[PDB]
Amino acid sequence: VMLPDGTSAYTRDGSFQVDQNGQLVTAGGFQVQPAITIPANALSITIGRDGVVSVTQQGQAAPVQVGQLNLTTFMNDTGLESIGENLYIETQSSGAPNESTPGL
Amino acid sequence: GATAATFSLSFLNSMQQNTGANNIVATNQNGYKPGDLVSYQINNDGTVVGN
Amino acid sequence: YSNEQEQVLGQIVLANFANNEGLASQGDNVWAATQASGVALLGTAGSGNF
Amino acid sequence: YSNEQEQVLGQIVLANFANNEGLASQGDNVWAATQASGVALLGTAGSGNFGKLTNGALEASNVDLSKELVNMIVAQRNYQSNAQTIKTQDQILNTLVNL
Amino acid sequence: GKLTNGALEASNVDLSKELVNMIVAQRNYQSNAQTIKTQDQILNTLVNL
Amino acid sequence: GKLTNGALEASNVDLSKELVNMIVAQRNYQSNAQTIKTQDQILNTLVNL
Amino acid sequence: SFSQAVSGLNAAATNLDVIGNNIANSATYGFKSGTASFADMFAGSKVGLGVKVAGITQDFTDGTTTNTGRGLDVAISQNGFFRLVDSNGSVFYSRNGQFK
Amino acid sequence: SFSQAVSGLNAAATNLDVIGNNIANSATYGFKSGTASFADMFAGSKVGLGVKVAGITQDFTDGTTTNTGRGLDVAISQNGFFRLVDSNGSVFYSRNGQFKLDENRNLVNMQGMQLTGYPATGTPPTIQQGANPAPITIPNTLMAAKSTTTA
Amino acid sequence: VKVAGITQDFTDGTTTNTGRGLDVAISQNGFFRLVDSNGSVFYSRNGQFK
Amino acid sequence: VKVAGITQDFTDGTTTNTGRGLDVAISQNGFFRLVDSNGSVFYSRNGQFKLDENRNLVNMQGMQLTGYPATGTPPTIQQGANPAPITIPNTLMAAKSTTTA
Repeated sequence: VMLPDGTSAYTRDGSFQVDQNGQLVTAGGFQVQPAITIPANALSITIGRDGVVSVTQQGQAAPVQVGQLNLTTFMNDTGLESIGENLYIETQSSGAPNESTPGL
Repeated sequence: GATAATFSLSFLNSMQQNTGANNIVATNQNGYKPGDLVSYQINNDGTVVGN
Repeated sequence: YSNEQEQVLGQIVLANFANNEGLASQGDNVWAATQASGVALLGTAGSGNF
Repeated sequence: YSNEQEQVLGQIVLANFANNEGLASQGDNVWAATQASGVALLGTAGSGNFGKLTNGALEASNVDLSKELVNMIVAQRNYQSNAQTIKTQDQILNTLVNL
Repeated sequence: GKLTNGALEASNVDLSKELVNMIVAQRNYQSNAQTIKTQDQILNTLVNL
Repeated sequence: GKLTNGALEASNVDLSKELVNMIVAQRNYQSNAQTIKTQDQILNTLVNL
Repeated sequence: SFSQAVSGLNAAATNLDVIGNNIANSATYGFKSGTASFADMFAGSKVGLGVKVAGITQDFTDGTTTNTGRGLDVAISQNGFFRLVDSNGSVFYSRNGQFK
Repeated sequence: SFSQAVSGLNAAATNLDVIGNNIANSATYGFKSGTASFADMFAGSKVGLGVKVAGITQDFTDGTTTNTGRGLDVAISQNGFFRLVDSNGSVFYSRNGQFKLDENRNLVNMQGMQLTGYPATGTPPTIQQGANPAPITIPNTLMAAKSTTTA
Repeated sequence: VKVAGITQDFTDGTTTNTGRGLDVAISQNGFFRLVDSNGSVFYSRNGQFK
Repeated sequence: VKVAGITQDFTDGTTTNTGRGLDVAISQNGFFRLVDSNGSVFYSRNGQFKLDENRNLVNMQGMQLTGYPATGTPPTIQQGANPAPITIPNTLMAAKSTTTA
């Protein structure tokens, strides 16, 4: 997730909401990377086992992919520093953030 | 204009005895016309068979 | 009416929001638009996303 | 018509899916095509993988009430057993709290 | 269609079909009542917890 | 509307639906009483502490 | 959920009322039987929220033609409807041919 | 702990709701029974966290074909689905055969969705299967005369 | 702990038949748009109108 | 005390008929072999198999049922071949010129 400072925090809570602009944000109002935008006329949101986010529009015969949700892993999970709001940030004891597809 | 079918026709197992009259017992051939999928099933021994 | 003729008097408009949750409930089973919910998109029933 | 002459006005089309169970029920005893159900294959009755139409007749439901009235009993018993487990855990937590 | 004089058209209600449908609908109603009773017992079990 | 002489307008109350609504309202009342009992237990714990 | 059972009970009651009304009109000139048409009401979830009556459909099949011996009763065969007017000029239609 | 029995209770409630829905639709033409599918929820520990409802599966088996005597009741034996269109143009599929001829002369079901099919074009009209399905209509438009060309 | 929010569950409820011609129920998404005496705009799913 | 382990009870359950042609159960011993979308191989006794969009036989969770494929004309079960996901194609089955009568 992207903090207002532009830095990246990491959260495990999955209750996501949509802001007035149509983007996916964490329930604390923080915008979760990658930028996954849900359009105005969305009927149903399908998030697959591998993090592929799709929406189905009215009158459109095929579902439309609006992004790809990835998972970040750390070689040392304990070293992450909590900043509240169910958010962890990376320290030097928490290794480095490794982005990966959910199932890889 | 299609290629004529060349095949081995066999009268094996046939017989000539004092029957009722000259009659054909059976005929078989391994060719078939084009067919589209109609049904599918899973057999008792596990084979998947499409009819 | 009684002259075997009918007269349309209006069409009920429906509102759809970009964030249905951000709505601030005012009670009386009634919601109010909020910056979190965004502006209301107006339309007719049974058409589009309505 | 009245001149002793027939005219065709249209032919009913039938749709078959790769995955019938992937259809989403929209109510009004009506199904909707979805990606899991696959694209609808259109055709005519009595040809390919489409059954014939029976005119002047209606297809009734396949719900067997004897079977359902049995099931319901089994599900009631399972639900009550789960509630018993819930109350057991409640008594456990009460025991630990009372210390 | 033409008009028949000195005659009246009766109703098209067959009593046998109506009686059989009444029996079937009664059975369906009792099945739904059994469902209602099932939900009643479930809710009673939860409240008695 | 039209007036019909020699006839009376009976009530529009159907007993079956009213009985079902009574059952549902009884269940709602019992659940609400359970909530009341739950609140009565939390204040007891705090008062006793 | 109580809603599905309540809707099913209401639909069964409606069907039973329709059947009883048809029975009450077994001997009624110009009467057409009725049948309730049911539809399910799936709404978002897959749990089958309940059932609803989509409407009541008439059965406009000609009944048996019975002679009465009076000249002022007219039976109608095949399609068609007798046209009547009330005291206020409204137009109505009926298959009953008992006139005076 | 609690979540295990909570998931069990939720699964039992879903099963009972599916059964109640099936019963409520005992007499509904074109209805297919539903059944809940359950699966385990193991997560690392061997204690078996809980159960979840994997989905609802329909039983797409043919029901009884009951004679009604109307000419607009048509039943699909074996596989097949009637194709319908609403006012938005969305395509739907249904096994119901209760079609009614509306005021605009189209074949629609009880809820008003228009039955679709291959239209007839030309003189004499014949079904052209190369076209996309269109709503079926039955106009009263008098049929014109054809001067003879072959006797 | 801190209450992160109070989120609603905007799933469609059961459609219960009543028989009043002034009652309207919303299927799928959409809201009824209302105004009070002060001109404030409100949104409600309750369809019991008089 | 120490929890030594969790032992499964691998006894055969009741076989209940459903009437679905894609529904199959195992009596006695044996497990169905499935493959995940990432290629990981699993084993399960559940027999709720359905045809997916791409004409493959998958269970509820989307794992493809695996087995010996068919090759040749006419095709035959290749007992020496590695198990592969089962697919039921709807492709047109061509004609064979007659060879023996």
